[PDB]
Amino acid sequence: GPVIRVAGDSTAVGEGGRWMKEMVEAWGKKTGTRVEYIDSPADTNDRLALYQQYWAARSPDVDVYMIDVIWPGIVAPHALDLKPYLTEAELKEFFPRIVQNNTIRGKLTSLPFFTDAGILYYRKDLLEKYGYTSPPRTWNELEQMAERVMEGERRAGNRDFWGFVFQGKPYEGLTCDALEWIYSHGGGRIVEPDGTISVNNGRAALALNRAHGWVGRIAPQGVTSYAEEEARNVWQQGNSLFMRNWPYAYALGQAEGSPIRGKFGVTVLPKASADAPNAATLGGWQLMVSAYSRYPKEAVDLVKYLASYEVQKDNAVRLSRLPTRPALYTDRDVLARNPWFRDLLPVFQNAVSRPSDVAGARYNQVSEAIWTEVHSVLTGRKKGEQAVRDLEARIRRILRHHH
Ligand SMILES: OC[C@H]1O[C@H](O[C@H]2O[C@H](CO)[C@@H](O)[C@H](O)[C@H]2O)[C@H](O)[C@@H](O)[C@@H]1O
Repeated sequence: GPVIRVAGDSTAVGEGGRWMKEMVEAWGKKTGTRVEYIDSPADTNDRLALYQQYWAARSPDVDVYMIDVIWPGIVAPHALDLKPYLTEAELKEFFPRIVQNNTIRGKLTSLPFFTDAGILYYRKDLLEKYGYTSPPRTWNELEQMAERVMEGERRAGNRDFWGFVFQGKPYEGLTCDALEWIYSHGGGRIVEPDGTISVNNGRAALALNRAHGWVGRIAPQGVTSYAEEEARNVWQQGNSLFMRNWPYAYALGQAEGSPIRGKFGVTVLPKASADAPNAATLGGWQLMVSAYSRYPKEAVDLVKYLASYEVQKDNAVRLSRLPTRPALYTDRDVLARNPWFRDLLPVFQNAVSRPSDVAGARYNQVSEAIWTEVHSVLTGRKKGEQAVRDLEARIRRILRHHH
């Protein structure tokens, strides 16, 4: 019978790829359908390029793809429209914001699978040790805490200890971290939903100069090559006071044999001042049936299974990844395992989006511009003022004649 082949998630990021393969195998066993899992590189932008090889070829060699929240406007031609396959009631069980994100010129490109938002991880044992009662609310506070805790932990002999780790590598994750910096300084959304390229302003420039000021000071010099897992591994070994990362890191830090098990909490990222907005960049992944799949019916069945209540529950309980079904946020088992899902639900709902809707199919080019200009500030090549002016000019060229 048919072999249903799935490309999604990566065995190089946490347990996501292993868990995904397990879920696809469970569907295959449940339905008596052969399945195969195709692995992917860690970074989302490398995955996009890989999957674009399949799509360009109209390849039938992958039936189901796990696609990033930023991709629908790029990948729509390659997606089977799912709208005819779901009832209005089925579709209402997901967050409407994500269903809307995944709908491009009427085509339901993909079902919401898990959402994501950037959050602050903090070592509560260390905050207590050094006389702090709450995590930092402002970036200045985060810097002051990091400097004091670092000074003490270095003096006590942990030469591997840093104050803050984050994603500073030149790739899509840096666009995520930088949106949070810029937005949390009142510097805007880089490209506004209306199309205005707003990034050339002094608040955005200050945000980027501040992040430069971390590098080699409270954050490792090598932070400029960190993606999610590099940051996580310094954190998880017990070598950072603070980390910016996504929800998946929580379950991994609580696992038996983690050096930091029981020693951390999570909160919203800091912001420049009390009247700036909170920033958490919206992430997450969706499930797309290939337009080139020879087995659309079977593939839609697998996608509905993966997106179901019990598979998303399993994702929440075991991998601390955020459901796209509001009903799961009231599930007693989800909440007992992850109480912080309730505490931060409003942060998740108010997550700020990257400019993928407004840039549409040109988003990847826009983002490459952003992460390269931001990276030039982190590396000390440019000051924030020059980088936001140069970025404005690049994005203007990229989006000229796009509506
Ligand atoms: O939360 C775990 C996921 O982390 C990655 O995806 C997030 O980070 C990306 C940038 O590096 C975003 O574009 C994406 O929207 C976020 O969800 C990783 O690519 C995923 O495989 C992980 O599941």
